[PDB]
Amino acid sequence: AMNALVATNRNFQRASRILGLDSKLEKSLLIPYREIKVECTIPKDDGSLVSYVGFRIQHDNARGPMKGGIRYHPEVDPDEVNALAQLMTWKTAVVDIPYGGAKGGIGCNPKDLSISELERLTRVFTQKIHDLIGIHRDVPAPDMGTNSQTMAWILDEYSKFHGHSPAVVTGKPIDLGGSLGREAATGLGVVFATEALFAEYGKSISDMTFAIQGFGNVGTWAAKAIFERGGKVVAVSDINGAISNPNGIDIAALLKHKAGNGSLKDFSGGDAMNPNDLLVHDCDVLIPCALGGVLNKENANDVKAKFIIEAANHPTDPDADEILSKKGVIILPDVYANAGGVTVSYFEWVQNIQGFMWDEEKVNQELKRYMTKAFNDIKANCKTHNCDLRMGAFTLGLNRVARATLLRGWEA
Amino acid sequence: AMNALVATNRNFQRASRILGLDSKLEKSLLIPYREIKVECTIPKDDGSLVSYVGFRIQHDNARGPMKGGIRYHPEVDPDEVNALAQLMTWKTAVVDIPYGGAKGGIGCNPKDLSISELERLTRVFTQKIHDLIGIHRDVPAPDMGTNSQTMAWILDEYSKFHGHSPAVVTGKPIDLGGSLGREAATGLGVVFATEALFAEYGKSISDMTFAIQGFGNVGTWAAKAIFERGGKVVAVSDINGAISNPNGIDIAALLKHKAGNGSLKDFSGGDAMNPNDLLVHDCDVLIPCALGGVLNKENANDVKAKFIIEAANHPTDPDADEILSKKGVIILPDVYANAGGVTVSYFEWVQNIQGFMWDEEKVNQELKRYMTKAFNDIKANCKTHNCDLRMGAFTLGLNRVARATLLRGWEA
Amino acid sequence: AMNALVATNRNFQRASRILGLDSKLEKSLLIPYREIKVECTIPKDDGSLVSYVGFRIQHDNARGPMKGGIRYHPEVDPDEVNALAQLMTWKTAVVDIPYGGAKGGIGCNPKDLSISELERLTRVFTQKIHDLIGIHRDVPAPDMGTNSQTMAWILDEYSKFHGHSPAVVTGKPIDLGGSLGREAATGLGVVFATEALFAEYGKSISDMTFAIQGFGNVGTWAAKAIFERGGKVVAVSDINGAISNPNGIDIAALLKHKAGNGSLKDFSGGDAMNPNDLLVHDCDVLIPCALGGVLNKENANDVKAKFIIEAANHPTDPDADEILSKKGVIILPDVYANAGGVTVSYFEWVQNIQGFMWDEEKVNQELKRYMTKAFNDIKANCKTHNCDLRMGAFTLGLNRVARATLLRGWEA
Amino acid sequence: AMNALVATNRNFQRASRILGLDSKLEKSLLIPYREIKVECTIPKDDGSLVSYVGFRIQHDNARGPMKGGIRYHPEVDPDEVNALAQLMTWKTAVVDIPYGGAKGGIGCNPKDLSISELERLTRVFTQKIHDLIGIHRDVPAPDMGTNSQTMAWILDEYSKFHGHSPAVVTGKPIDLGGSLGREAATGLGVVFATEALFAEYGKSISDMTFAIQGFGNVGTWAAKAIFERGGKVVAVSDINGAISNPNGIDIAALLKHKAGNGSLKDFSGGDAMNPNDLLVHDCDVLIPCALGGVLNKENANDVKAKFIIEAANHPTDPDADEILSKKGVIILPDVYANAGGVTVSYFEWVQNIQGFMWDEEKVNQELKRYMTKAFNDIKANCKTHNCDLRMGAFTLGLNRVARATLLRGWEA
Ligand SMILES: NC(=O)c1ccc[n+]([C@@H]2O[C@H](COP(=O)([O-])OP(=O)(O)OC[C@H]3O[C@@H](n4cnc5c(N)ncnc54)[C@H](O)[C@@H]3O)[C@@H](O)[C@H]2O)c1
Ligand SMILES: NC(=O)c1ccc[n+]([C@@H]2O[C@H](COP(=O)([O-])OP(=O)(O)OC[C@H]3O[C@@H](n4cnc5c(N)ncnc54)[C@H](O)[C@@H]3O)[C@@H](O)[C@H]2O)c1
Ligand SMILES: NC(=O)c1ccc[n+]([C@@H]2O[C@H](COP(=O)([O-])OP(=O)(O)OC[C@H]3O[C@@H](n4cnc5c(N)ncnc54)[C@H](O)[C@@H]3O)[C@@H](O)[C@H]2O)c1
Ligand SMILES: NC(=O)c1ccc[n+]([C@@H]2O[C@H](COP(=O)([O-])OP(=O)(O)OC[C@H]3O[C@@H](n4cnc5c(N)ncnc54)[C@H](O)[C@@H]3O)[C@@H](O)[C@H]2O)c1
Ligand SMILES: N[C@](O)(CCC(=O)O)C(=O)O
Ligand SMILES: N[C@](O)(CCC(=O)O)C(=O)O
Ligand SMILES: N[C@](O)(CCC(=O)O)C(=O)O
Ligand SMILES: N[C@](O)(CCC(=O)O)C(=O)O
Ligand SMILES: [Ca+2]
Ligand SMILES: [Ca+2]
Ligand SMILES: [Ca+2]
Ligand SMILES: [Ca+2]
Ligand code: NA
Repeated sequence: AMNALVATNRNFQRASRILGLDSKLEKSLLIPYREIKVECTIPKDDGSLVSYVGFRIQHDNARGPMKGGIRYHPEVDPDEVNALAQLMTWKTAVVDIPYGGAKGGIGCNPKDLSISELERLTRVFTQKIHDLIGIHRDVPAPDMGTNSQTMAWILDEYSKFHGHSPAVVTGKPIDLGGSLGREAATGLGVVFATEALFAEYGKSISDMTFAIQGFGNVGTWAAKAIFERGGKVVAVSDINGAISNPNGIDIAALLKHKAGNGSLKDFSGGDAMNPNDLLVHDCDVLIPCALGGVLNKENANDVKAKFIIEAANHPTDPDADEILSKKGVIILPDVYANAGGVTVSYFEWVQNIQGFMWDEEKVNQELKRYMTKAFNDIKANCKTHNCDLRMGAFTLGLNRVARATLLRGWEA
Repeated sequence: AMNALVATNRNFQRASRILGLDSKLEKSLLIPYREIKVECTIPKDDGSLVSYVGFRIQHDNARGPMKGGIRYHPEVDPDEVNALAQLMTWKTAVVDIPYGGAKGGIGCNPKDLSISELERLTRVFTQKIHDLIGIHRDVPAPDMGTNSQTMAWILDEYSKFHGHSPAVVTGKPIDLGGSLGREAATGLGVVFATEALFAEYGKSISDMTFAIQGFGNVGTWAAKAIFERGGKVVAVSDINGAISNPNGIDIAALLKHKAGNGSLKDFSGGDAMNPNDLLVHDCDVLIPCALGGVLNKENANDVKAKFIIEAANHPTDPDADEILSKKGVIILPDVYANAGGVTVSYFEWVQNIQGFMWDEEKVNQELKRYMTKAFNDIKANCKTHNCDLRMGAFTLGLNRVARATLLRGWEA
Repeated sequence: AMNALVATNRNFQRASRILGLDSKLEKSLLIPYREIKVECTIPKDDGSLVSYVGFRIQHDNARGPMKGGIRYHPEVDPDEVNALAQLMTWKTAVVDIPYGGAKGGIGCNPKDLSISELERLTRVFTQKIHDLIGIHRDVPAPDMGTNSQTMAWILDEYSKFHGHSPAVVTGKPIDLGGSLGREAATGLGVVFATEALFAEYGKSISDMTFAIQGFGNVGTWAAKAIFERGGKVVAVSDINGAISNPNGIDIAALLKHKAGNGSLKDFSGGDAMNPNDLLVHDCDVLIPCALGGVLNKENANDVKAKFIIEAANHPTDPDADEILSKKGVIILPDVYANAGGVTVSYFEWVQNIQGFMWDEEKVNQELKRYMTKAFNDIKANCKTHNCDLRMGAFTLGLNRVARATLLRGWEA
Repeated sequence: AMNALVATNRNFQRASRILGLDSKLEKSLLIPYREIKVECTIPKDDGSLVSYVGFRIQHDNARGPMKGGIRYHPEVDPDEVNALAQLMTWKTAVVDIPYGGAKGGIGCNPKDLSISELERLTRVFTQKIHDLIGIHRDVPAPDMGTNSQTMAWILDEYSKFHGHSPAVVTGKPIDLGGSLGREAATGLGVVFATEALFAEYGKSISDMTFAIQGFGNVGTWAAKAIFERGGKVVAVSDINGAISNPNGIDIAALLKHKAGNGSLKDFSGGDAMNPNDLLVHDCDVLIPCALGGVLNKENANDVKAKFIIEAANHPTDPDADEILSKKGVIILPDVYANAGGVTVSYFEWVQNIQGFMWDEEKVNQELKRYMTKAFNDIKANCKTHNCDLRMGAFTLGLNRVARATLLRGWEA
């Protein structure tokens, strides 16, 4: 793959030149507000020590408290967390929620840690960054390798230092102040975004076949919402294998099978498939829901889809963007399509601060309102600048951050 | 009387066994988070010193900031405040408001103190606990022997240490950020709770006679709400005496007489009664609205009511529960029936942190909604466990607190 | 044994009557500033939970930050910690160090917990009281069942909440800011106190035989300091056994045996004896160095010593005091004789605050100066009030605290 | 040449291996406590923006508040700051002052910036890190490109956020709480260290010729102190040129020349010299006083000196260590030889806490005592481990840091 931060900076530079941003402002907007790397050392269950480095990149807070998840994944590194944090700054601005961008992570493999070890690691990480995050400062959330239980531990340990602070972290369990709809939000939002795009062509999800890479929090709920809107999901992969069915996979049955600890390749309602063949599978629509950088100069020519919906963060690098453009492929960008998560996190934060929770229908209605407005704004920018969808979104968010930055000023 | 904490712990033990709680979880849930006892010394108006001991027992905060009133009464002691604080943990969970449980108090008799002395004592108590309470930590309120003027002093003294903090205490005067409906909330909620129970029997308040022990914040508004629904209030007592009328007392006239500094025994619309005969008075419904432990093994066999509505905290001890069960008496438990006060306190707190107030119709509609949902949940819980109303409520709240506790976890 | 707080309060009342304190002042001085009880729950090494109640009693801060140790012992309870905290208030005032009194503890048996469990318990206790202690607020230290390693964990955990705070706790390891001389300070000060007393009779430590109950931090260093000054230590006990030698035990050899995990009853340089006979052993001087209340009305009549030096806190109850007085026994009281520990803790705190350390010769020279001045002040007070040594010291401390209290005043 | 952090980590691994440190302890000690990178953007005098990245690497605080300077230099980058911060941890431990290690910097070139721009940049950097530093947390100081005026601005800006905090930074101007002797301290300590080393051969500074690379705060005061001890300084260089005199340079005259804005090349008391030939000059003693890594695999074979005194931080990489060892060259390591600056910074910090300032002789005599004891400790370590001087110092410091770390423990 191309370096994640090289890739994201190329997109940033391209969006800057479209806006004609002042080069000094551009440099400021590139540099993160604050990068934090902390030692995270815990005792394992047997008493022996293990040490990790935890990252929290606080990229920009011009538009509000910083926002973005925490990734537990062995390939977490500073370039990846910096790219993801920068993308959070643009994404929060695309959907126009009052947040800036941050991201955190620990280079561990959760499969290799017991649940008590994962809890200790999460608490120690929180101890090491508690003074640098906060309800109006920087509010984490899940990402790959973390979930609502992880967020419970963050809330619990943070609150020892600062009092009960439900709004310090989102994606919480419902019974600890979480929001109805947040578990499903990213996948649902991907489908709202996809519906909005397809309507421009006079088409619907039910007209299309879909291939999905990754089957975790994003991939499961995306697949479910696609299936319920009549889409034909013809292939699904995850880290362990994959399953295909040209007639469409019964996603309801597939999810039930997964919840029983079944593996994709063993699902009886399709054919086991090599997961290394997922991205080049025949389909109308490809939805990467796992790692970034997976569409690159080596495989972009072999993509068969006419639409790519970026549910994962930065699945497509700029070399692939160019190849896929010349192939006639249309790419709905991450900073729009996957923003349902952070948008419903904003609603969770609002409910916590207000001391009163919303029903799930109100959460999703507001989510759809935000995704609809953002798409209309992206459309208008694409027309103004005669640019592609990625740049329509990137320039929309970049300009909103630039405006707030310029209003705040530069004197000491 | 039975020791209050022995009594309340016996009920906790019984509810824990119905739920099959793990014994180590049970032990943690019994132990208070933090017990605080502080010297409170003031100059009296003549300059001489008096020293009191103030309490704030913080029992459990798994479900949110702790909540519970402050009692000024001569029998305030550690066991009583611990029992009350534990009941707040279950009560907040029964009505499903995002609070844990706490309680405070001072062993004094307010009638013996001037209004300037009460103010000094209140401000000194606040000075001694300010660092332990807070909007998102522990939020007091009135109880026996305190009122909205007490809360105004707490607010005012607390705000010297932390800035304007209206949400630090509830039961405030309207002109200092209090909620419409809060003064009447506990007594009105008692009547909503009672109507909900009686509907299960195809009966209304207007079918019944009522005897009420105590005639302060809870007893007055309960009596008023009963009277306005056609209930016959045939006996009322307070510390100083009692009055009866088997035809029903004109509660509007009784309240006017009280407001004029009249004594119950002197009311011309009834007959003076020995207050010691109140609990055993001939009535359909007995509502204790004063001290706890007043129904016990020595008088329970003499109760004539078929319903007991626990407006007071813990008026019936476990020995009396058994005796009254064998008499066919139905007891609507404190942790449900009197939760209207803490419920509207939640609404007050919400109005304060949100910086915007509600009208009284909204307050009371939501109070009714919360009291109805809780009763319906208690009923279902009774069916699930084939248990009495007390255990239906106690297990409902205990289970919710256990669920939050287990999510939060145990590592340091 | 008499209740520890009943015993200590009887002494307080006796001293108050000697001074003629105003009854309202007296009542205020008795009541603790703040009593704290906190849940302390940890996972054991096998993951199962254990729950303890931790105590910090903050008795009085009129003269400065509160000071006193943390006891891990199965008989720790509120009465014991209240008595100990009150004694620290008088003791700090007897030696005229600028501290008030406090004490903490957990009712546990350290021998039944692994070293990792003891660390987690210590860290959780610190998390539960961190907001209540502080360099200028309340500074803990060791007591029975805790040591410098315990203090290292308190320092380390506290510093996560408040930054590096070496002066928040004393008795630290040298490599974490501890003071030279602090490990030996209580036993050495016992010897300085004893030498001051014996000079009044024209006697030396080398003239006397000694029996010592307890052989931990206080007993080992006391025995060593006596041995090195030619005193004959004829009996030593601990919780598992006892050893005697009428010619004097070779304490250097006894300590080496202890350091090799030997038991007292097995030491080859004496005869085994029943530890239940230690306090009635023939000797000139009896030094209790373990639990309180061990000299009581059931054994005081059989004591054979002419001098009792109270190294332990409150080893002699007031019934035993009277019996022993009538036997001609002279008792050098705890609040003077064992104050070397807290005095060198003061020096440790000063060194930490000043940022540089003293050598051991300077520590011990200053310790001797403090113990000499205190004894001279005690003698003077005994002459003024024609009272015994205990009351001379107790009234000296109580009067100093009363002075500071009256200067601070009582208005809000 | 070699990467600064690769180099320093090789030395750490070598010292770890000598000590036999467990791999899990070794890994923890390598990882910094906290790495911080912050945007520092200011308006230039003409109003146009410039943006820099500022660093504060907090490597280890086991032994106390972290300590280390701030470098303004165009080659400042994360690897350099990390290496320097790690060296501060070992250095502080070598001289046995109660500090851990940190370092900061900004990748600017001060010659580019006006004095008002340098002030704004320093103040903005302070605004960005004030929450990270503090009297008992992390105390900065000068380094390359900064001076006492830089420290005045840090103090002034920091104090807006936290009140007057003289001890938050050392190297301050004398008129704002600085210490006499601090300006000259690093160079004077270099000479104390050198005198101690040469005494092991029965030789003195006055027996040797010297070449000095760098002529700033370290190089000028090192040159002056060597000159005043009869040393023959035959060559001196800085960034702009160099000067040699085989008969010895009149350093007093050279320092007046420099104070007159003269360049080394113009000095009439010498012959101008290519500065690229400084390190290979014909001398007995080479003293690097500028950048790190200047002695490497490319030029170590060409060094003619028989002694290298490391005044600069990490002037010699491990490839050159091996080459020079083979040529019989003795290298006195940075973590010992240049520790006079941080030692007198410790004295400055103590004076600020004490509230009174020492005379210069007291400072320098105490500095000499610290440098003499450290050298004796190093020699003992070399003998114990049969290792070179660098490892004698590195293991002495590393062991002290390990010991404090192990005392503190690992549970959360
Ligand atoms: N969770 C959110 O709220 C959210 C929001 C927006 C975007 N995202 C992005 O969506 C992506 C997925 O996050 P998630 O929350 O679903 O993570 P998750 O940990 O819940 O699941 C990740 C899934 O990807 C699979 N996967 C991992 N490596 C793979 C590989 N090499 N090939 C195929 N499958 C692989 C895993 O097996 C699993 O099915 C990430 O890029 C994340 O940053 C997440
Ligand atoms: N106020 C609230 O919001 C609230 C909420 C829930 C439950 N409660 C409980 O309701 C009960 C009453 O509290 P309140 O707020 O009305 O107190 P209050 O001080 O306003 O009134 C107390 C009343 O009880 C009477 N009383 C006291 N001792 C009595 C005795 N021995 N016999 C008869 N009457 C006696 C007093 O004379 C007075 O009429 C208490 O158990 C309290 O904990 C109060
Ligand atoms: N450590 C201090 O600085 C300090 C200061 C002043 C006073 N004190 C008091 O000194 C006494 C001893 O404290 P320590 O620090 O030496 O404790 P420690 O835990 O170091 O040692 C306690 C000793 O007492 C023995 N002991 C326990 N129960 C016993 C029993 N039933 N019979 C005989 N011996 C028994 C133990 O076996 C052990 O030898 C306590 O009263 C303590 O409060 C301690
Ligand atoms: N200042 C202190 O207290 C202190 C303490 C210990 C060690 N050090 C180390 O000493 C070294 C010098 O620091 P300083 O305070 O003297 O810095 P400074 O900014 O005062 O002076 C640096 C000097 O080095 C010269 N120089 C720069 N680049 C050069 C090059 N390529 N070749 C030759 N000369 C060059 C400059 O011209 C100037 O003479 C650094 O490694 C620093 O980390 C400084
Ligand atoms: N996974 C996310 O970080 C979610 C962030 C949030 O909910 O705050 C994302 O990539 O958007
Ligand atoms: N009196 C109460 O404590 C009410 C508490 C509140 O309103 O917060 C009660 O007993 O419920
Ligand atoms: N063990 C002590 O509490 C010592 C207290 C201290 O050193 O601060 C005591 O009993 O004096
Ligand atoms: N220049 C230094 O950082 C000294 C810092 C200090 O004086 O604290 C160094 O490299 O030692
Ligand atoms: Ca920026
Ligand atoms: Ca508990
Ligand atoms: Ca008191
Ligand atoms: Ca480390
Ligand atoms: Na274990």
